[PDB]
Amino acid sequence: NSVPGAPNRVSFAKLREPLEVPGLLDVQTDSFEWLIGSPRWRESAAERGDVNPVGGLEEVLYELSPIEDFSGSMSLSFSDPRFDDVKAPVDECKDKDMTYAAPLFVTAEFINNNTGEIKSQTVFMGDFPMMTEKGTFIINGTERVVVSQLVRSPGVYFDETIDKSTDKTLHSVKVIPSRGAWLEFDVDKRDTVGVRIDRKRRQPVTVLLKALGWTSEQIVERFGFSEIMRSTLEKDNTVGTDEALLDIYRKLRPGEPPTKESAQTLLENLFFKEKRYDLARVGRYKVNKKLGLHVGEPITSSTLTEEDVVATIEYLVRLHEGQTTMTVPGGVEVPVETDDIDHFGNRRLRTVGELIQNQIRVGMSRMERVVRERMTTQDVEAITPQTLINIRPVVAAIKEFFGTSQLSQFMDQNNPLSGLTHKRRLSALGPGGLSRERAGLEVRDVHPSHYGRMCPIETPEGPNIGLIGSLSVYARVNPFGFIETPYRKVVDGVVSDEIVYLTADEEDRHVVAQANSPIDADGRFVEPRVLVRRKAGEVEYVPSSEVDYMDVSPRQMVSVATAMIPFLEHDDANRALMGANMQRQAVPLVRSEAPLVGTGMELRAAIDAGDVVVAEESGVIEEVSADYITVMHDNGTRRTYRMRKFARSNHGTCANQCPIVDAGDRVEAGQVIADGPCTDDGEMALGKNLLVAIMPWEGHNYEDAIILSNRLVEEDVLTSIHIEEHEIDARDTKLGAEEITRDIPNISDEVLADLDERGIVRIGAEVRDGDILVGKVTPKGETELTPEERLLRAIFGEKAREVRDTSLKVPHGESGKVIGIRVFSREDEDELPAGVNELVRVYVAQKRKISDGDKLAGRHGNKGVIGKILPVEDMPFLADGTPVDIILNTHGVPRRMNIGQILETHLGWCAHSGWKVDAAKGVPDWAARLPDELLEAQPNAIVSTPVFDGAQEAELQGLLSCTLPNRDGDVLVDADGKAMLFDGRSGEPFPYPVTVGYMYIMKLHHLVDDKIHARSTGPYSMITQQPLGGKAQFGGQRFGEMECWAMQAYGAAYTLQELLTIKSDDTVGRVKVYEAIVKGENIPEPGIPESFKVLLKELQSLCLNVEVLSS
Amino acid sequence: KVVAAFQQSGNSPMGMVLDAVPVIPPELRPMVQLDGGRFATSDLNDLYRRVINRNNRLKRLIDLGAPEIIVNNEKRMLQESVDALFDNGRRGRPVTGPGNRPLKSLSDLLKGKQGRFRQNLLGKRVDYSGRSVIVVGPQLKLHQCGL
Amino acid sequence: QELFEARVPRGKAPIADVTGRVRLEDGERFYKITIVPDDGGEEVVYDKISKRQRLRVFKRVLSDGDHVEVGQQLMEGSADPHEVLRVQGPRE
Amino acid sequence: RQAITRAMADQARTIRIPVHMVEVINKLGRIQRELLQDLGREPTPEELAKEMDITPEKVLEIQQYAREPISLDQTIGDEGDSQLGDFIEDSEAVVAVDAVSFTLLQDQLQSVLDTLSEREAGVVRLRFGLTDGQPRTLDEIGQVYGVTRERIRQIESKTMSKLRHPSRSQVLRDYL
Amino acid sequence: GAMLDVNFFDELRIGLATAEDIRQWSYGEVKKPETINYRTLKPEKDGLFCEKIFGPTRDWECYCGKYKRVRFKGIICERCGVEVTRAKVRRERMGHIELAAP
Amino acid sequence: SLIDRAEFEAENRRVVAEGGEPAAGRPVLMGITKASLATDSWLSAASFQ
Amino acid sequence: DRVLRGSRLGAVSYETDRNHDLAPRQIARYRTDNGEEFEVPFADDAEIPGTWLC
Ligand SMILES: [Zn+2]
Repeated sequence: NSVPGAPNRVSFAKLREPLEVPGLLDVQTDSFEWLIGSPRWRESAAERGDVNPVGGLEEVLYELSPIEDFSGSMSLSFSDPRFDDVKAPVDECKDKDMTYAAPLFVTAEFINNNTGEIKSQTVFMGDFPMMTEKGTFIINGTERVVVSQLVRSPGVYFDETIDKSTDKTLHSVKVIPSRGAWLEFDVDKRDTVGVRIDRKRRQPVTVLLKALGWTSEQIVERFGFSEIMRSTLEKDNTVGTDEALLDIYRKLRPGEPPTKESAQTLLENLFFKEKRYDLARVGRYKVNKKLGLHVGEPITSSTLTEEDVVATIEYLVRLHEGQTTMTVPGGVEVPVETDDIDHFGNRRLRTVGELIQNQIRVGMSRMERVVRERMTTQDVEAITPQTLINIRPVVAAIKEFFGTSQLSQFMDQNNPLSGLTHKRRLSALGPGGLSRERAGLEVRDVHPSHYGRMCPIETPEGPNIGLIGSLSVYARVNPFGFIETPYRKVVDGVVSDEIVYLTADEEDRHVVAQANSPIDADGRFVEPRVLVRRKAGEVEYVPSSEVDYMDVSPRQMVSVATAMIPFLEHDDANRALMGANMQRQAVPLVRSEAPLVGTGMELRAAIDAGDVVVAEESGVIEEVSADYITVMHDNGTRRTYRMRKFARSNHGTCANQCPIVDAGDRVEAGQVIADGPCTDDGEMALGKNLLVAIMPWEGHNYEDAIILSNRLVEEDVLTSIHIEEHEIDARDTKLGAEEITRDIPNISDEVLADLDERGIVRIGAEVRDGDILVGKVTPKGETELTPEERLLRAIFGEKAREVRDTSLKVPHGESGKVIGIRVFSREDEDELPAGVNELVRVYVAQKRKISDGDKLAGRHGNKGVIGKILPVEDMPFLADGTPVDIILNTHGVPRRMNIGQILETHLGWCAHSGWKVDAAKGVPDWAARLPDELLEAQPNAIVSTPVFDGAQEAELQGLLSCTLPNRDGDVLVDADGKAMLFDGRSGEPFPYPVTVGYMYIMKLHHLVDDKIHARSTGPYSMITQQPLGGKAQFGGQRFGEMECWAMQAYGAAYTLQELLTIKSDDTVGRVKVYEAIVKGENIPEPGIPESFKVLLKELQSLCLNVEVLSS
Repeated sequence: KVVAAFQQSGNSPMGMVLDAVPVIPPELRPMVQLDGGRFATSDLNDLYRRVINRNNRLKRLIDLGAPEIIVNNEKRMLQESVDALFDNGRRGRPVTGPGNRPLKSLSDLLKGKQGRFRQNLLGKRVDYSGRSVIVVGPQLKLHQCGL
Repeated sequence: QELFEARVPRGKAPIADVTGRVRLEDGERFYKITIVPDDGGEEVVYDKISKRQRLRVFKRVLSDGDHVEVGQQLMEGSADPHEVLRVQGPRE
Repeated sequence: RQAITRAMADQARTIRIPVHMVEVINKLGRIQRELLQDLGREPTPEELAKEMDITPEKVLEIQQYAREPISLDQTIGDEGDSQLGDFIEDSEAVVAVDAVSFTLLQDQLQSVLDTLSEREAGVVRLRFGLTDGQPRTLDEIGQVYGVTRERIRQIESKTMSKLRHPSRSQVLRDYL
Repeated sequence: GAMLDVNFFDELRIGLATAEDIRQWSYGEVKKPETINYRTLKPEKDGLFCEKIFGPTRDWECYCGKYKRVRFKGIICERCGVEVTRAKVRRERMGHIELAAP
Repeated sequence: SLIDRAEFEAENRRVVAEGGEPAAGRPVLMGITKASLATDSWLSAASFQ
Repeated sequence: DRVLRGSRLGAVSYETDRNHDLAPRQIARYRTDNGEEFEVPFADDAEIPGTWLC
């Protein structure tokens, strides 16, 4: 509950969750207000670690301040980032294609050292894009989501590889900073220790130790026990610290005259002078925790230190020694261990605040080089930070992040579930991250630290399996970019309620129980032998005294979309993965009926999805319409909630919002007030409830194919509204200026009936493929005519008509009405790009029926195209004359391991008909641990099973046993779950009872009309002369190399000659072929292809004498 | 191997150094305009402009009389220009464009999956073609099909 | 793929070169196998055979003094096709 | 500094722009940029024309001259597997249906011109160049037939009156 | 062998080319780093697109426009220098650059 | 160097006349990359890899 | 936005590709300094220039 206008959906949950589902968009919103420094963030950080409340801009402007010239006689500083309000609201920016932004004001400060002044201003820094309420950015009117990125946190990493030539463990380290230079301390095949510094030809340690300034006695003092260290100290072959420094410099300035002051400073440059080396806050905390240098000390001095380097060397050589723990002087001891680089204690999360902060840092560097350039060339006693600061490279970096970056992704909103699930997305690829060709197989697996931090199910099934994921339900982001997870701490076998967020390191320290454990209503466990998880992913039976943490609920491991699959724990992970990736692809139907059988996650993940209007503060309804709702608050004020009717989504689907309240209803705050696209009375509705049967019927449901009734076509059950945006601009040109007008050229005044008086069509005129939308004509100039055309103009008297018509024609294979015509103009002084006079967009919409070939699927990965839409009479009907609606196949069920669809089918029939456990003499044995008000149910009553605590199979048999009759005395579905179907076509009853029920299926966005394509002769490519590519043009299909092999293997030589000469490249041959077809002659003999001749001239361009020889 | 290769044929080995560089025809490196004046060069034009600029600068330096450092620097620049023309990215840093995109030289028109061989010589887009989604046809004959 | 590429395999098990009884020896942490010729001639010595491998079992395990073939596979694993070409010709 | 700015004006752009137009492009860029720093909004053509004491059509022509070309060898998709050059319709290629329509036009037109007499069709073919592509005029036609040019114009008007009759025109009306 | 490449083939003989082959392939000597006049959108003389070196951009028209029909073909306009022919010789005609140093 | 067997035998048949000497040949078993690249036609071997 | 389609900067005409008669034309011979001969077909009624870039 805890949501006021919820539907009453009864749950099968045997347990109780202490913790609610959190604020599902916090991973976006709290990160962005962390970047700004919003006061809600300010007080939350004061709640949780108060000592350093700093926004991201304050961090960048502090690490920038001050900026001094090389003279050191003047300095420039920054302070106090501050916004104005936004310059235009959300809907106006989305309409007029403005980016929804707000200005940055920065108090700069220029100080001269020698004379002594301050020059303080308030510099306009730039218009900064602003996250909306829904966690999205609006760039150029389009809507964009910045996806969170997984990358490996900077620190010190330890591993060893075995050497099959030698069979020795070879330990190593990679001290990876952020934007610095690496250094690695290996132990090679011999018993020495190369210290390769910055990618170039190894090293022993002693050169580096003396290069920092350690004497040989200090080396033996720090490394006495270490046999490899004393061996390399005896094999040092260089005495003198500067004698090591010169080697050093020669190996790192190869091509430079060395001197003592340069190698003294350049080693201090790469690792200690922090302008060229910065392991970040995360890196400093990670190193200081791994080596245990500082414990209570705050995080500062983001370069390295000599203590950290010698502690790295000592830890590595004791790691080769096979030590267990190591104490460093000045710090508490740490365990000596190697490090996985896949464990979530090492694989951090650069969220959206971190990403925009990095782009602002790389912008401020480009600003800063310009500033300290003109800090010298400008004359002193004349300049000011208005004259110093250049904001143009700053604003350019933000605009080239939000535009054209593979994390500034286009908002994938074809339903509220995918709208939510394109947020909360973890993507391990991007700039600074690994690409797919660089991707090994070991990063794509599921390490056992993912439990509760990242869902193992949901990942795209293409070539991205494991590189792209999604956050868990309960997961929450550590301020250092790690993924914390709630846990219920349990003290002395008493399960408390203190919820403590632990990251993956303390998940390994401690031990973790299960939520489906027998808690004896007091915090006490029942049986002593309890399931638990140890550090390395091991599963044990601990006695029930060492358990110090327990999970907050079941379904904790799983994502948002995957937790909307009922009976998920029965399905195999492959088909559950397919179901989670296809539940995000449903289209918004015109009716959107709620599912019978569900989870808990249909209501919460709909009111948190944003696309449902929510009553902000309580009160009573004044005035409803189809367009607005005016609430009356309890204190005087009123407020109009405008709808969004028939707005085009980002993938062409409808986005209607109709209200669900009446004019006298009282609403409370946080109530659903208006359904969205795929919602129904608050909760998600991705499809409809259809009567299913599981027989194989007449080969039309053969190999995943699906048949349907015609009732779905007649009653508009599966029917989606699609809205398409067409666009043309009237731009300038060299010859003159274009013009949107009705004076088009040669075109019967028949097709100029739909067009208005000044170009564009009238609203509501139905169009077909090839019709005129925008009458728009360009000048052409003077080209001399062909004489036949000249005499045709001489006979008919029609003039030359020097203008040439490029009208906006609606492309091939499309039709439908015209909803709305948005027109811009230069004459209204609208923002148009250079050389454009008039812009107009025409929105075309059609209403697609469901049709054979369209892609349908349930909630279990059981996809399948529509084989045949039969009539309603030749469909297997029940004994009550009710026909079934779809018919799935049997043979896809047992071999794909997804009987969640069968359990959903039986429970759906139970919820459709309604049960009544007649508890006359006590409660029956199955129904003992059922909740109350499940002993009886109504027809079409909504139920819900949560994911990992749902309907047991004995409970399904118990419900299916008593399933009260429809209108007569008729139990249509017996205790087995089957029924006697009659054949609609022939007429005889089927000799065996067949499973029927109500299954909840979706309409996927792989419609036939988006896929069918044909080309006889169309556009052609430019340099080569092949036909073009893709359904946007005509294009042909690539008769690729393997198909050439196939037709060689048949031996079809002539068809191969056809398909490679006179259908693709024989430039003079194609028109002869077309002419000979029309005239009915023979096809001519093919000539040389064109791409061979292009190859010939390229080879002659590479100074290779290539020639064809006759004989 | 290579000595007897140059011996057996009628190939003088004088062609391994180069004195006159040839230019690919204009339609194979076309400068097409889009609708709206945003032109489209073909990325070889810039390499030929680099070679033509550096050659003309060398010619004026030799005509004017220049010291040895400037002339040898210019000949090294000419060498690197021709090297970038025949294979950018081979020797040293690849010559970038805007956005730091390495350019496409003549060797990159043939190498790899996107050369002329694997992309346009063997597998071509064809006319008289089409695709669609498929469905099961259990009333068809074996030699029939839907369309 | 490594068969068609004619690679040297990972688990390389060397084959015989001439018949005779075997000179078996377990050296330091790996093996040492040598063929005793029958004419005779030079003994073919196979030194660097890992103890991570196994000896070839047939009919019983490879015991010392057992009479090997001309191209009998000595250890267990994968024979390289180059060596069986050089020993037993194109047919084999 | 002069030599560097001179050669930078010569050798930086693909299409060459001479130095005076480069200077007024740089002045327009600096003015529009500083007005973007001061106003905060990108200014208008009439504002820039008033500011640089020039005409707004000259501002439009400079704005057309400023734009550098985009290359044919960048990655069109969000990943790199196709170039921009593989997605441009060659709008001067042979359309392959107008060619066969033009050949059918020529065949039908020769048939309709053969429906008349011989002097008439010869006058039409020479008047409109249908035999060589060289459009002969009235004096050349009257010379090669040995009559006066007014007789040629009479025959021309009579035949072009004959052709406008729809029985000689229904088979040609669809060819526009 | 065939230069317009009718389909009669027996061999395809590659070979390392010489400078006397290269300046015999060419029809001109490109010597300016210019492509197109910025204002008229016509190709420059002695540039990378010169119609004298590489052939006409327009079917049977010279550069100065003094010849505009098929009846003038195979000939060269004595002022502009552009050989009047079909405009697909820009697909095939090559040019060369005389370098100042090897 | 690696040459084809038929060319090898035909060369020995030519050179047993005009003074007799055999070129000594041994069979090789080469992988399929090197076999495809050491073909007679440069066009296929250029188009392959 | 639009579209994509592009054009080479030039017209493509189509007339009769006749070969039987043409405009009659001369052949002139120009010579470089280094003994190179070149033949240039000029038209008949054409003022032949004295020097020519070969
Ligand atoms: Zn001319």
